[PDB]
Amino acid sequence: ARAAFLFKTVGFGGLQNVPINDELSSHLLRAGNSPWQLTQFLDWISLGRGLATSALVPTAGSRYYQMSCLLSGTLQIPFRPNHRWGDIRFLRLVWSAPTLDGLVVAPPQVLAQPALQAQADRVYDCDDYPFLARDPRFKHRVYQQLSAVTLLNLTGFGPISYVRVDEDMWSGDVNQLLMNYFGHTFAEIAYTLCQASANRPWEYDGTYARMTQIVLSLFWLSYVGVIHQQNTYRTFYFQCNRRGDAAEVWILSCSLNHSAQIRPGNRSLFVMPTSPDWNMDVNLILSSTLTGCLCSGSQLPLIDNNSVPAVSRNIHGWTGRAGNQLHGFQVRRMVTEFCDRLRRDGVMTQAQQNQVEALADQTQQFKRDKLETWAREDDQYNQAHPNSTMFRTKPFTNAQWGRGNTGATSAAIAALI
Amino acid sequence: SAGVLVHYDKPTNGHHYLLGTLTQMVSAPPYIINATDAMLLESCLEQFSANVRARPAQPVTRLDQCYHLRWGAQYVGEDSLTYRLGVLSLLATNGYQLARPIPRQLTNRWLSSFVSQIMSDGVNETPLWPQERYVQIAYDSPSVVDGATQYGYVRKNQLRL
Amino acid sequence: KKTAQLLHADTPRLVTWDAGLCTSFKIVPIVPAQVPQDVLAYTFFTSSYAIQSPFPEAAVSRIVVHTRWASNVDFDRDSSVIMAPPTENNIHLFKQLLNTETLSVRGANPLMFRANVLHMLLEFVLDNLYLNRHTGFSQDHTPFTEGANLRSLPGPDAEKWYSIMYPTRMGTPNVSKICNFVASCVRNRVGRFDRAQMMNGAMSEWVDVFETSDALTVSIRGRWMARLARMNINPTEIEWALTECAQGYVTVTSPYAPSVNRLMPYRISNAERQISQIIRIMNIGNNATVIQPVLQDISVLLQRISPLQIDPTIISNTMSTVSESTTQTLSPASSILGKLRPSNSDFSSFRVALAGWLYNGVVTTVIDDSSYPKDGGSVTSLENLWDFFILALALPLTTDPCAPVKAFMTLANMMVGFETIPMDNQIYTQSRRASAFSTPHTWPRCFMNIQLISPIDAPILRQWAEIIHRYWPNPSQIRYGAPNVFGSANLFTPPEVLLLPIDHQPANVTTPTLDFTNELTNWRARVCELMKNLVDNQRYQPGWTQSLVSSMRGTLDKLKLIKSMTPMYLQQLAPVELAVIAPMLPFPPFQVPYVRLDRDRVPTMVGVTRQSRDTITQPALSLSTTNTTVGVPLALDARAITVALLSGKYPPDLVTNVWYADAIYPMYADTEVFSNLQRDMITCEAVQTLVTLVAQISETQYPVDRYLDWIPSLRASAATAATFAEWVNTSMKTAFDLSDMLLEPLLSGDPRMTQLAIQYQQYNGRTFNIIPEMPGSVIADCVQLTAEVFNHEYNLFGIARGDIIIGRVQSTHLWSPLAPPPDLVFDRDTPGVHIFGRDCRISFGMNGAAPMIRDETGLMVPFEGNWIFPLALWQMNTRYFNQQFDAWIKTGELRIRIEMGAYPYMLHYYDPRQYANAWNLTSAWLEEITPTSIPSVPFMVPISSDHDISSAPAVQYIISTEYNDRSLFCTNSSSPQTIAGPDKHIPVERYNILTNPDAPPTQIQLPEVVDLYNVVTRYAYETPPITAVVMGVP
Amino acid sequence: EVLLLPIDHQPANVTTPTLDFTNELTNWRARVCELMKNLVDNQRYQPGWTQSLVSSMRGTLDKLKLIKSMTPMYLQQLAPVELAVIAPMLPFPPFQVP
Amino acid sequence: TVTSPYAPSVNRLMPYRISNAERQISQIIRIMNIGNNATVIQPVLQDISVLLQRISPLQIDPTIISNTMSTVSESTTQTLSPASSILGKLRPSNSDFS
Repeated sequence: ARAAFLFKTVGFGGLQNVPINDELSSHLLRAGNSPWQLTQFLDWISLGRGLATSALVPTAGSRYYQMSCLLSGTLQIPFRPNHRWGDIRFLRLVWSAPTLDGLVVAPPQVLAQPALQAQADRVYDCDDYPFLARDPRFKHRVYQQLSAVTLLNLTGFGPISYVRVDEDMWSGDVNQLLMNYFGHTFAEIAYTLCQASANRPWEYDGTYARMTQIVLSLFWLSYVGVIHQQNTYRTFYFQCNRRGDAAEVWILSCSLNHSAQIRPGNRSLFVMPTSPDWNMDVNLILSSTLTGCLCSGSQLPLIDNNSVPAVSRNIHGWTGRAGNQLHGFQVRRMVTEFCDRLRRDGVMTQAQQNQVEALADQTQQFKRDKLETWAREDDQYNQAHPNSTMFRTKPFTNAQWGRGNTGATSAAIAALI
Repeated sequence: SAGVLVHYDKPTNGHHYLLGTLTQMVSAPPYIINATDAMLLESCLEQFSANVRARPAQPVTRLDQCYHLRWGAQYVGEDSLTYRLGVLSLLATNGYQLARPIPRQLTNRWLSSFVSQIMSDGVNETPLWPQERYVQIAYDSPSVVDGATQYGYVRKNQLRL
Repeated sequence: KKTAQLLHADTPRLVTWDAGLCTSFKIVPIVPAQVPQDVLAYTFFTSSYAIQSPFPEAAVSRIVVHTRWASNVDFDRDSSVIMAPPTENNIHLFKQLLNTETLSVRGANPLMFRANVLHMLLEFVLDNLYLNRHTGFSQDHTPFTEGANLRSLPGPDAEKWYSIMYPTRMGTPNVSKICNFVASCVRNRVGRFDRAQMMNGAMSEWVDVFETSDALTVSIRGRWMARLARMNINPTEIEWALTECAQGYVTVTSPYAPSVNRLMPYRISNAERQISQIIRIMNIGNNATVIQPVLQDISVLLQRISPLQIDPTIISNTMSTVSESTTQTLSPASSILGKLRPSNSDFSSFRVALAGWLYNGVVTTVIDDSSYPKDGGSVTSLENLWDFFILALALPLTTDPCAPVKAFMTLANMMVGFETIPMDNQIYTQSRRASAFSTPHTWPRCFMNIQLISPIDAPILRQWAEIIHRYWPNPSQIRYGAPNVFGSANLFTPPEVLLLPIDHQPANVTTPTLDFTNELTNWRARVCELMKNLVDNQRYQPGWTQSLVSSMRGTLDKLKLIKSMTPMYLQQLAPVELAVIAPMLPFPPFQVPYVRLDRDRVPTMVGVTRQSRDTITQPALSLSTTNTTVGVPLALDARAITVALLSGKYPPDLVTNVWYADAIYPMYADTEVFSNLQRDMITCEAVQTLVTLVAQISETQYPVDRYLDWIPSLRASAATAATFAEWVNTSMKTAFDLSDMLLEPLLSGDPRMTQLAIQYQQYNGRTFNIIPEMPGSVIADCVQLTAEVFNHEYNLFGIARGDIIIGRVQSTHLWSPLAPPPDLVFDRDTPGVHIFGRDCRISFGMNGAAPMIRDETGLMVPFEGNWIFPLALWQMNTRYFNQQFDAWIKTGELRIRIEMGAYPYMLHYYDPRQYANAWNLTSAWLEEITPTSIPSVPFMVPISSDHDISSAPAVQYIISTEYNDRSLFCTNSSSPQTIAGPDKHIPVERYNILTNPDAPPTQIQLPEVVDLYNVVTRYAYETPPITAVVMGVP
Repeated sequence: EVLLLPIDHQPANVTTPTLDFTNELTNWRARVCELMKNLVDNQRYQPGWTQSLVSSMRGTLDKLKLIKSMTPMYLQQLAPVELAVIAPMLPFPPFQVP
Repeated sequence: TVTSPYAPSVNRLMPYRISNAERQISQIIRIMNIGNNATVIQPVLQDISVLLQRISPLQIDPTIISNTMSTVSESTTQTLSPASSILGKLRPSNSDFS
């Protein structure tokens, strides 16, 4: 179980403010004035069947980052030491209730008065605000989404996911529930688990918690290439027909060909992508979201201070003195890792590998060009309108395009088995 | 809806919570008392007496006797008896002493007068404020729960008397 | 109507299937092709060999909107948007809303345009809420493709569907425009290219195909599928929820094997149930005739489920236990058997007292006034004694929060002339009727503290007050429901918790035998002892024999010791029955906390809010003023409740587990809750859609983006907003096939400041608020996406943007008026223009002096130059302006720019080789302008030729300020080229997935450009009923 | 050049909110409704009422308090304009004391 | 706005200008003419009210009240109710608003 409820806000990208403005905020709240957007997010990415795109939200990672920016900017009003909610405005917006249900447009007298000036990289505690401390169910319901936001905002790279292997997790009820998900895609399972988590918070060792941990382990082990049709994990695995494409689909399948031998004991790690490609990959974002929704009911091992930037260190329940390190990979090289592991196992030929690599190279070319063009447009806009100063996507640098530690994380995930 | 009480020092049979029923105490001639208010009042009087009678070489069964409110604060208003009794409980635990003798066998009229004083007009001057989160001790308070007890008490270096 | 809506509501139709094409735009041939010409031999064209072509073969082709023109559906939403070609008049689309005062059939009010477009866009969304169905494929037996798999459409005449749906399958023997385009495409992207074959010998779960479609409706149906997928649940979770709901008296099974994919959308969020509950509560307020049948239904079900039955003789026999002599005139037992008066048909009044426990937040159960003494109570009479006894037993069962004071005053009214106690004033005195004491303010101060009652003057009342204060029943709570599927609708209490005024204790034994340790018997014991005290009185006795004092105390001991199973049943079996029944109720429980004697906490008001006031945008500030109170009291019979309390009987041999297992089994086969959940989701969607659509035409407190502010709209008022909201409601109800009420509670008010919240307040001034969170809505987001796309693609919808210039232009050139040269246009910043506004005044000319009109600067100018007009100035002075200016526009050198913003248009084509003049059309348009309406703007456009033609004069009179020709497809689609007139080739950007070989197959280009060839996902999910997969053990 | 009115006037504006207590007439209606809520709230001026009726009176008063009538708006803005337009043309010109 | 074209001349005659004292004298005469006879003043008020009814865009719909309440009585057995009492006293069924 978890005893501390700390979270971290977004940091400025060299700008003078939070990188969100009025236009983007009105775009987010066009169909619902709740800052807790995690359900509406799920309706926009459309189960991951295609490349979602908007004029103001070019990608899925763009919307995820903009939700983070809005929460980080707006939650600083009720968390001031005086703990007042309806007295001032943040970018024409005010809070509806002491219980933070939604946002409305400020009344004229507050519009006349100036706005709150937020700060970068703040760390807050949920127990400080009295209305959160009073109601535990409300605190957990919002802390799920705050945990997801912290997981995005902890470092400069993409979202962080958690992988665990343990034999004693399995039980009768877990088997009974897992059989129902045969033939479903990863996105559908993620949707249903997120809705179930929203309705009722999970026990420490409930059926749903162990279920979602097993699902994450299956997805990541299939993603690396350790587990396939001919080498299963108690007959269960994930299958992709079109590896390397812009919008991959993974399907949960059952097979009786083989069962891989599993060493006893409990093992786990934290993994994350570093290349900007994660902005267009929905499975990784959903994996991080599932970890966030899990984090409310359970307590995860601490992350080492040496794998995180300076400002994000020594957070009470998140980072620690000698915790686990972060395993970072970038997408294009992992496809080569997948193909190599399959070819060594003997289930794949050289020509098939050639075709997969060619398709993945085309995909990476397209993605890199689009992201660079959008970055250029944002720079131009920031120069033209100094009173707006916004960002549509999380910033990145060129050095993030190269590979790094990919082989190490691949080896570690294969060594989890 | 009624509050939930707890002992952190040495609970009788282990960790436990007390939930009050919606009965009342009418024995006091001019005032009506809920069960939770009655428990807080009796315990705080006990701790005040134990503070005043304390001797350095004389051990006591428990170092803290006052109750703590753990749940149900939002149902209690700032003009009420429960909230003020919580403030007084925190004061007594910190080491404060009442400026009036407490008899070794209480009577109804004495309790009536005491409650009337508590509910008398005025404001709270001491810098100690209740929190359901934890029990806060001053920097220089002569208490010694913190060394011997691990759960529920937190000492603040900036909250000083 | 309201109570029928309360009992059961129409189930909306969510899941519907489409087996056609996912497209809503259509290419049509405005002008015929010139195939039998005299430069090219007819053998060139592929039309003479009868090759079916993917596109129309014509000199001009254009794109129009036609929702579901290629679809094949199993349910009809019946909200189609059908558009005629631009060579026809389309004004009827724009004159459907608020054009009820327009006289002409050919005109529409411009200030209503923004209202008509928005509703139109809503319709466009509502017709496209469908799921794409997987039909079947075949492999190509011809070399036209590389063995591709081609899809089959149900219905007649598929041989044209095959040519339409796969443009790239056509051969290329020619150098026409179509052949060049289709030769420029790639050849491996036709047909199916994904397949989720999970089980051998069954339907594949879904497929991904390349086919003709547009990106906009694909996006809409993707969002719809995503919503329905988040709503999904599986049989195992249903089994667990049903097992939890029955507390273990029902077992159902689920299968355990790999099975086909199903779609059972039933899980919703808690906020949706909150909002539905609030809407229903404001729907029911202050009406007893609405809620009484609900309690009647629940009482009947309680009798159906429960083992207890009422046997009146259990009292009668005990009453015959003692004999009284035939030498007396008054008898106690006769009084009991007369005043109790059972007939066993009043059992309902007992059950209705239990159902009321579930609804004390909106309904209050009070004892009818006639149960009290007719002229007041006197302790000397026996009837009045036993009436007090009946009331003192009956009162605790009610939910009326002022029952204790009513009992105390019922006794105090008996002692007038015997004992006295102080009161607060002269109006509410000791002789006041006890029913009058109905509010916390009427509680006397002697009742609070016992020092105000003399122990020497009124010892009986002292004892009665002590008994009431320390021996009244204690409230309790129980657990119920299964929130993992059904969620909960508890507003003020926590979910999963049901509150009771009576303490509950579970049973340890399934074969019970009589026990008196229950709280109800303990109360009756106090009551009988207190009766004995004042009967034994020597002050009461003088008119009575001593044997009568003895016989009174004897009969008080007969009823003290009656074999009553009612009290033990309520303490142990009844709470379980309530917890089992509650989750199946169509109106879920709604409660406020029970308080025993704590007067500082009795609830005094329950209020819902639906709108806000002035300059207040935050609900927490306006809820305290804008709310409306809710609640009614209900009247019960005291004698029925007392008889049921005294005379309860179990069946001779009862084993509780078997009884409840047999009783509860049938009722769990009913699935009305699964319909109620879908009803809740539709209600929330409709509310959010209403808010988003209303925000466009008027100012509101929510933050929403505004794309259509370039369309003229009127100064809306409260009436206009209500009139728009009624149309929104009608469309929403028609699409989802609902015949009962929707959004109508909101519409009895001003819809421009809507909000939903509830509160209740205590006697001491403390108030508690509930403000549900808006869950978001997919219909509103899809409508806003439609608005974003419309912002760029307005031309396909029949709307032109900008202004027009009226002026004579004559030449032989062949440019199009929808894209004129820049030198014919002028604007406000042009040097030499005159700009007019409100105060134009014409002064006539004399003796050959030219007439003049007044500028804004104050200068007066003659009728020749470049003028700028707003439309309203011509509208409000139509006849005068025509008669003054038409001659000078026709022959003179006057050119006028009319600012219109958005307008419809009509196209007229002509043969360029002959003389053409457009004056008649423009004169008709000018003369048909009225103060409140205008007709479609007429344009004259030349036809394109593929070979040499000679030139001829032409006169034009209307041109557009900017490019408005986006609805044009290719011209001369069958000839190698176009020689004269406007020239256009097939738009490459629409087919980017085929023309650009390095693009990913799933790319889209919204909102800028709508693609016309896409990748579509088609499903084959099963939608069975819940009874089919979940089976109970008989 | 002056015409006297017993009510205040404001510039005409068709979009004025219905629930606005800056208008004198709507405010007057609200004050009267709240006073009656005070009158009936405690049931001390109504002995002889056998069963409680406070919730029903409060509900009816709230319904009458928030009603969506345009008449106060019309009397504040358009009626003075109509009177001023008609006045110069009357056969019997106005005769007013203050 | 009103306009009136004309050609220049000096033999035109349009005699209509007078003073304020003459109008005041005529008004005083008209005031004395009434002489407490109500039959003199009844037509003036009646016709002005009908003209106002014609010109004004405001229109009176009593149904707005009946929908706000939304109560129906089953029979005379619903003896006492505030909403029905107020609706019965207000009488929406009558449409004379003179």
